[PDB]
Amino acid sequence: VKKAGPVQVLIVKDDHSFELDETALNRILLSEAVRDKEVVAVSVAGAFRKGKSFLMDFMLRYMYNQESVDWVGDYNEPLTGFSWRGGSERETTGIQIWSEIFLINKPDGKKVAVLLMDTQGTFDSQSTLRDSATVFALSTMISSIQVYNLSQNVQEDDLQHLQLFTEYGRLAMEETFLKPFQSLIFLVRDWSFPYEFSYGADGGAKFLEKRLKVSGNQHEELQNVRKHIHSCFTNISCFLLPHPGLKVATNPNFDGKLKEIDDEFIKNLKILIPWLLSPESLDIKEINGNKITCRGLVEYFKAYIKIYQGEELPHPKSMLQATAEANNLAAVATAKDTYNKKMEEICGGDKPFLAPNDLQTKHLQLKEESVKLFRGVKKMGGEEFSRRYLQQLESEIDELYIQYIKHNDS
Ligand SMILES: Nc1nc2c(ncn2[C@@H]2O[C@H](COP(=O)(O)OP(=O)(O)O)[C@@H](O)[C@H]2O)c(=O)[nH]1
Ligand SMILES: [Mg+2]
Repeated sequence: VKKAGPVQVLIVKDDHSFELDETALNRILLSEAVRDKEVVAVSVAGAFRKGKSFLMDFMLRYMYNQESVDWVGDYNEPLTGFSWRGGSERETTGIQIWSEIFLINKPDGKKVAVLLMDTQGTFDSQSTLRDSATVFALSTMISSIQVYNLSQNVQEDDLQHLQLFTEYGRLAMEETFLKPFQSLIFLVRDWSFPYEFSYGADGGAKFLEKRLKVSGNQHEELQNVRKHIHSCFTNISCFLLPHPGLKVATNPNFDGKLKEIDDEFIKNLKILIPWLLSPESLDIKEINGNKITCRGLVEYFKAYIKIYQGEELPHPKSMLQATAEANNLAAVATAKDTYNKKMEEICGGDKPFLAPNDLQTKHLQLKEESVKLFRGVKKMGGEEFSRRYLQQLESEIDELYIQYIKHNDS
């Protein structure tokens, strides 16, 4: 009673709560016509306004029209037909699936159910990071190709976010000799240095090599991005997509003829889409080595959500917070150290059991000297932030002093 279209299946409300739409999820992947078929699950995932819907709009044009030279459409007429682009576009965090599941014939002769999802999150604060990261983990767990839609390059935060949500994924799942996830494509959206690396998969491949080999190693432990990434996915690639031109770029709801999109962009879109979605390359989802059915998929999805709802996912700590904290603990540690070294320098060892009166005055002297030491030193927090650490130093020195009176009363 309604055309085919995009439907919200997972959303994160202001409550920071994850709202799963069971009946919507059921009505779509528990249709008898599909419920028992092996499912290929393709996901485009990224921040808001990164061009995902536009890309998936062409994906639909292909999925609906397996015919030569039309799948892209008529060079002289606008884009038309089914669309993920809804108009009054709210920024939201979650997953949309295309309501129409496609049945497609493989080279083997299998009839697979092809599932298309949009995976979206916002990254504007350490609070929304947690939510996006768990929405991206769920997406990647439930999909067989995760096309990670990035904008100009692969920035440090892009990789950090990728590790963080694969990390979240690993938590909710039991470890095996197999890799936790299948495919991952770094899709770079507005590549503008073709003279360095080419538009496309050849060129992308090369670029991702250089990027991953830097950092290089990070972050601090020997958990460097390349190893981490490669140990999570079975296949990793990267496509370099050109800029679509100013009309597409500055026009929300673009609606001009195909001809007004940049020619190099259409040309590469023409190879990218089938590169991902052609019957040959279509790739059946599997978990623990076993191919999944649309129904199987639904049960894992409900299941995975259950787990994350039960236990708490680690809250991310920002770089600025982390490095400030560290800078202050070092001040704290330096000052404690100096206090301690001098306290045994003075009072052993038992040395001369000292009048609790005399030991105390040596303690106050030394505490003051190391508290004075604790200020004067450059610290990132700002006074209000470092005050807490100053308490820390006093709290700890006192405790380190209580031990020193025992050793003395001997
Ligand atoms: N610069 C650039 N803009 C794009 C691209 N694809 C779409 N756009 C435009 O960017 C805006 C956001 O597009 P949209 O697909 O709705 O972004 P989404 O929220 O990630 O789905 C729209 O004006 C699009 O016409 C692209 O590859 N590069
Ligand atoms: Mg969108």
